[PDB]
Amino acid sequence: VNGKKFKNFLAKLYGFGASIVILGAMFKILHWTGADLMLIIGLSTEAVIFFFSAFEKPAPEYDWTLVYPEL
Amino acid sequence: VNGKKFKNFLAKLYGFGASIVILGAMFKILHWTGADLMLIIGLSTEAVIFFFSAFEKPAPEYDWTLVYPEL
Amino acid sequence: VNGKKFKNFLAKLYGFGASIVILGAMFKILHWTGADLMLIIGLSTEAVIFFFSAFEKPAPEYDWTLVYPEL
Amino acid sequence: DVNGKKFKNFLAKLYGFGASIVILGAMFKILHWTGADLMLIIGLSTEAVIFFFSAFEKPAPEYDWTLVYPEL
Amino acid sequence: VNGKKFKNFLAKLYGFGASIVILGAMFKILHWTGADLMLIIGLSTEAVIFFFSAFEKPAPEYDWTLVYPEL
Amino acid sequence: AQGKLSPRQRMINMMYLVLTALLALNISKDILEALTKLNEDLSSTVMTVEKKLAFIYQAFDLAASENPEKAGVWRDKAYEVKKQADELHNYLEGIKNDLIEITGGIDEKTNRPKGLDNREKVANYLLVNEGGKAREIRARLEQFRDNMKQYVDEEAALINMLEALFNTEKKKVGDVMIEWENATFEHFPLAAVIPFITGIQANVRNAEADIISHLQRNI
Amino acid sequence: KLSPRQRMINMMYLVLTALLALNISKDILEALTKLNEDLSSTVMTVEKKLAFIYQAFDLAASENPEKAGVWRDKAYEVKKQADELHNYLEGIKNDLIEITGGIDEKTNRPKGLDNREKVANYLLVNEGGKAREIRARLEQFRDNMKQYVDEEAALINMLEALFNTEKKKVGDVMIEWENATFEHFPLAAVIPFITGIQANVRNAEADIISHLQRNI
Repeated sequence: VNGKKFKNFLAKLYGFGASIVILGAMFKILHWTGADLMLIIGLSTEAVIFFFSAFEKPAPEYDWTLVYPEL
Repeated sequence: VNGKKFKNFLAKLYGFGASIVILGAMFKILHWTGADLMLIIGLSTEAVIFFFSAFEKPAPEYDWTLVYPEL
Repeated sequence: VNGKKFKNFLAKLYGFGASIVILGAMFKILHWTGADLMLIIGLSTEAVIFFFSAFEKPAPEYDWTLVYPEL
Repeated sequence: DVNGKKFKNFLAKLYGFGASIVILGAMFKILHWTGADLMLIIGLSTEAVIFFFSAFEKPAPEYDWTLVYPEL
Repeated sequence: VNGKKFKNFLAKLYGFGASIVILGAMFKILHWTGADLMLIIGLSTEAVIFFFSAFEKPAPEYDWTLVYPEL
Repeated sequence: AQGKLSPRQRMINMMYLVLTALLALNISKDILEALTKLNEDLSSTVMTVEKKLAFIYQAFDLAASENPEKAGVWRDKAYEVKKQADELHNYLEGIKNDLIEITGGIDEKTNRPKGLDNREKVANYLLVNEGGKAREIRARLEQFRDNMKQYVDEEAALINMLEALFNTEKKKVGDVMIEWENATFEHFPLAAVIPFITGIQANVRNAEADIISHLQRNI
Repeated sequence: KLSPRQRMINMMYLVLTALLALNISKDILEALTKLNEDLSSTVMTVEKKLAFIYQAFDLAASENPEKAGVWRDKAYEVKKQADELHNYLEGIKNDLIEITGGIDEKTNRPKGLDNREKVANYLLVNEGGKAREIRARLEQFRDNMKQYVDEEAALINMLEALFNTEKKKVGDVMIEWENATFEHFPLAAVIPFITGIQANVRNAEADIISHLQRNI
């Protein structure tokens, strides 16, 4: 489902996902031990977000001219 | 045509392709066997997606000062 | 000029530059024959896009409190 | 803890300072200056903390204007 | 002051500085004369611009339910 | 324009700009000079080893001259290993010359190759052309290592160093086991790939040197 | 709604992060270390091979010293000087590794490979810098080897080239030999330079003894 209980989880998952990519990018820059483990988890999360965003409903795209003429 | 049934489809194909790109980039970092195929398919798709995005009609960009003065 | 045919050209430039950047990344990550040339073309395209985005008019950023008390 | 006005007021300064260190850390890194990796640690770890706190931010209300404006 | 004209000028400066950054990176790859100076100028401009944004006021975040009930 | 950027979206755009600028990140100019000087040192020392080995081959020739019954077979074995070692060395030198030529050639002002920080046409010639030239290097190294073991009378030290110098197994590149071809040659500029091939040549020369030294004792 | 540029940025910053991770996945200092090990192995091979020429001199002059002993004495003097210089340079390498953190417990490599502060002060600052002593002993060795070659052949060009302590001009700017060899370098690059000097010493010893062998 893609209502509110999932979209709320899909919003937390994006915040945690982009943190792990950047931490993984920092560890890779510094050549620290677990650099590619964090890049795996961070990049996989961002690919999950991108996948599930294709099924989201398109934006309502409200029109205001028809109710506020010549805007 | 770049109306409704296309932009809605062209927005799903962006999410699916982007997911393949991120997974392909993860595989390239790890040097797995599927890295090259998913990057070719993923990135060539998105290259086509954004070529067709050059012809999208831009947002209406409403100006509310006409309706509401002193705004 | 910053009228209507600038925004149209700006949209074309954004979309085509996005595509050029995607192909440049695909050539770079796979070590293809024209990877260096594609990188140079992508960097030049991003430079032009950034230069032209400087002249883009920003959001109106309305203050609705002036109309509706504590909107 | 809470994410009202007392926190986002501090969070805004952390957005700008953390981005400045990343900008400079990349400039040091590209030019091979000695302080490159230390500024990248501070800037990127600050930015990682920023993203972590954006997970708990309450989403946009996403109003449905059709209720108050039929056919709009 | 962090009002209107300052924001517009600062966004124009951001665009021009980003263009200079990308041009400096391209010159650095190409081994041209002013690469290490263009990089410094552009990236220092970007860092200063982001430093100034640290004192910006946050978004108003209007609550439209307070004026249109059940929205 | 579009809607106002959220503070997180502005930071994403900042990262995009920074990571675009970091596409110009190479290794420092002084590390290029360090690698070039080290390559010159390797080449000179390997030439010294070759000049020393020529005398030992002449010693085999003279030893087989007087009594071609106790030294003929050993001279034949020494010249077989010599033929293989020079063939491998010439193959690796041809690869080095191809890499230098494909990235621009030699800077006649400096006599050092131009495109010394190329890293992209190098990673095309090696590993992406027809499967890449690095897998042919791999096959040649494995063939040399396996062939050399026949000339070693199950000597523990010689077998161990042959397996060590030509250890073509997966390497530990940051938490993962990369194939030998990619772990050795990928994401390196020409300034570092040429010293790697010269190091392979030095390994070949050292293995040939102490195999000849081993075969010389049997005389 | 997101603009087409913004969607591209959101999808591309992760790809640029991956490209950055690939850019820096290899430590170029570990490459210098491994190449230093290869150079050290080749120098060991060279000195093993020239250890046999000493046995050759011993056996040649142990049967008829009227013609070969005068050249053994002229040769073992080269051996002593070359070994002393090699031991000096090895001690300098050990000192550089020691003041930096020593040999790593697991990787069997110096702990600080990018510790160019202590390296720089040891080589160029402390007590005037150890590099001045390096060039002094290099010049002494070069002169002694010149006076141990009584032919004035192309070997003189070799000796002047390998041990060229003369000033080298970069951008029409004068810098000493000790500054054009050890300045702004990490420990991972200085050790290969000292090992290259050791290789030069071994090569000079080898091709001076070779010439000094075909006169017996």
